[PDB]
Amino acid sequence: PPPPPPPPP
Amino acid sequence: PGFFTSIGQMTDLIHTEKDLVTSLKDYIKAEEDKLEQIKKWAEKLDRLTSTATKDPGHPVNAFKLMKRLNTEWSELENLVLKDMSDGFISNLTIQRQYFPNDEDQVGAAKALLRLQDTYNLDTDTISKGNLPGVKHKSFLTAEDCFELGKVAYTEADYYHTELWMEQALRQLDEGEISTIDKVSVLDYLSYAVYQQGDLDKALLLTKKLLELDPEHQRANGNLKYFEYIMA
Repeated sequence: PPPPPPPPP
Repeated sequence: PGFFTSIGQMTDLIHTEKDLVTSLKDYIKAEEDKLEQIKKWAEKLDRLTSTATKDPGHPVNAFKLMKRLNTEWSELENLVLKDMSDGFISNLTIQRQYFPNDEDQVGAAKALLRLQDTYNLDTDTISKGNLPGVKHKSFLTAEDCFELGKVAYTEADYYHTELWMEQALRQLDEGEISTIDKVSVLDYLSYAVYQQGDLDKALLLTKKLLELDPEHQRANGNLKYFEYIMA
């Protein structure tokens, strides 16, 4: 699967 | 409650700060004077040592050398070590007791953002001192813009996070000298744009970031994510 979605910096 | 007293406080602070500048200018003169003395001293020693070394025991030279090494270098050392900032630092330390703190600074940033949201003010208008009455007066730096964007970010206002981060970047493009980490600006900006659903633009900004920091962990992961979904 892809990486997890963009996390909050 | 203590509202009107606080207005009184800010006015007092403005005059206090003027006094700090006076003190700072005194410190500068004192350091300039100390440095001019050391430069003249160094010049004399430069002449003496240069002459002595390009020469491939006489009691006059021996006396002059012993005294210079034993005595004169100690006096020079004392001057180099002499602190000229006591007066300034003492006053600043006393005055800081009455200064606003981190919570006050964040409070003011939020109040600016609230005003912006209320009157739907654009960032460039705010930043470039183009708000009425006070025309062409107080300007926000690229770092001020980044800071406001980050306050917006903590409150989950991704719309204003985007606007302020883009203003920061425009000011850099316009040639503003600044210490802000442009990678970090893009890091917050790409996420804020992503949050509002514009994947194309978020992908674009992610690629921009990776140009500047190829090893940026979060951005590299974001690219793989975008490339997976978008493709």
